[PDB]
Amino acid sequence: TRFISRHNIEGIFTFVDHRCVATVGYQPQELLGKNIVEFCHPEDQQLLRDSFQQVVKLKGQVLSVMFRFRSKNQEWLWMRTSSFTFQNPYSDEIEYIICTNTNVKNS
Amino acid sequence: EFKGLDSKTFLSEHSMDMKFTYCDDRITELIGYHPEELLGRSAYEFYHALDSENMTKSHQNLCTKGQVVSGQYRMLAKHGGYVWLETQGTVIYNPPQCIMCVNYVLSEIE
Ligand SMILES: CS(=O)(=O)c1sc(OC2CCCCC2)c2c1[C@H](O)C(F)(F)C2
Repeated sequence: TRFISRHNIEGIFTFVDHRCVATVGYQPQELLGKNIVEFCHPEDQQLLRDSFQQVVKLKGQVLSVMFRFRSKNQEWLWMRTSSFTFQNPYSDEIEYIICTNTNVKNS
Repeated sequence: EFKGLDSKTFLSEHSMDMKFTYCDDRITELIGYHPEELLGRSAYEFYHALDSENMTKSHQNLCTKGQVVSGQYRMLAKHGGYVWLETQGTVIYNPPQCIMCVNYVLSEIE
């Protein structure tokens, strides 16, 4: 029950794996270009922004965040996004965040 | 004219036994494989014989450390030959669920 997503430091979806349709309902074309914060519960938006800003400072370590994502079926799904920044060591291009997004329980 | 570093970078996902559970469509332009023909197969089946022991050590390290950077290694291409790769591997645990791989083909492509 998971999909891979690639983001810019701002949180914009720059790559989405097709398994997102099962997970949240949207086709990859409906998420690309959009920011991940746009699909987030208003109570979790700041936390998700602070996690994206901190995962940059953590030198490639994994940082996990739990938040509510509005699915295409108009439901708040509990997501666990595990993320890390990747920078190709042969270059000095800006780092991009790589995420694993899974629908988990809050019990 | 050749491909750049981003164009030669693909993502792959594996279960803890090295099996492919996901691969980015970009691997077709680089190595020739199709993500569906890799699913269920072990990553180990693709390493060059001379790079086998090093990748075993990298996997053992990855399992204990949580993240690893492989050395330069060779992967068998679809129509014979071997390309040189360098991968950054990261284990996704449940605070192990899977291994995420950011793979970069060092070899000169297109
Ligand atoms: C983190 S690593 O040791 O660099 C590493 S490279 C790799 O597979 C290659 C990825 C690119 C296409 C050919 C196969 C794998 C690992 C882990 O041991 C794994 F289990 F996830 C499987």
